[PDB]
Amino acid sequence: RPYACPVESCDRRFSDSSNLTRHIRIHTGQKPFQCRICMRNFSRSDHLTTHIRTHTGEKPFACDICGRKFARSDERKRHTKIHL
DNA sequence: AGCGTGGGACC
DNA sequence: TGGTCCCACGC
Ligand SMILES: [Zn+2]
Ligand SMILES: [Zn+2]
Ligand SMILES: [Zn+2]
Repeated sequence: RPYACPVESCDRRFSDSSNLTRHIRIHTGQKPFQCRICMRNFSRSDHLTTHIRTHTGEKPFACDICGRKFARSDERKRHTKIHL
């Protein structure tokens, strides 16, 4: 991996450039995105998008078997396996 | 179940 | 740069 985190004793190498800057926000504690509803700060925009659904109750991901809806894709993925 | 949060890969 | 899905780990 071309990109390396220059923060002391942190051995993380990333391949994508944007992923390095994303990872750097962990060490710097920077949180560029805020939630308009609860005013909480997040390090990432994609986590903010899914966080907002905890307020609005929006669930765009439905299980193909029973039709149960979830706010995030991974929750639906983890759910679908129960029907096995 | 609910959801913060990090990583790969992508546009 | 600035996001934007998919997905895994943690409690
Ligand atoms: Zn680092
Ligand atoms: Zn909020
Ligand atoms: Zn189901």
